[PDB]
Amino acid sequence: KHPIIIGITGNIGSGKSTVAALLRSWGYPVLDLDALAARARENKEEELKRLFPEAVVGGRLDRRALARLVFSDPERLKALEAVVHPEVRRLLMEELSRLEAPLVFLEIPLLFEKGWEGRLHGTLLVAAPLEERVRRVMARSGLSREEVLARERAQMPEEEKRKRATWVLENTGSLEDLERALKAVLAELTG
Repeated sequence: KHPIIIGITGNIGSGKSTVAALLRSWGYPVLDLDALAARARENKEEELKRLFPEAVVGGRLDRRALARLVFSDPERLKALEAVVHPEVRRLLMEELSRLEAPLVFLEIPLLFEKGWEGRLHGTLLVAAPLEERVRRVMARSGLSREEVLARERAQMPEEEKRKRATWVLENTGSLEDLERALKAVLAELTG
């Protein structure tokens, strides 16, 4: 039958990574759109190598340049997303094509900001205090914190994501966490 597709999202340092690992550990398919975005980029490389010559160094599309370029003027960013998002979904359905579970999860960072809401059957928002999130990230790149605070402001604020998500998961001790995802997952009878 048709599996209910749920989008899992959260902000910088929310730990949604942990949430998905837990759903995989509990045996649910959890596709990573980030990885697809990548494979897609590699797939439609030629198309991109022509849309952004400035990023092609020695026959190779430099992922660095591409992003410094793409994120320099909106027009371009929008032109790149016009090739990747279609391919991203072509592959997302390929993947779904090999599944038979009645419930699938999708790690879509930038879920709301990039208009995925209307593409899912529901959205699981993983939230946490900003302070705990910032610290949690500083333990990854230890990037000034102040730098982080500026990346955090790069996405749709959490309060806003919170106002429009179907379910919301907080954060403290893995035990409570293990419970909440257990409660949300229950509203969708799947085991």
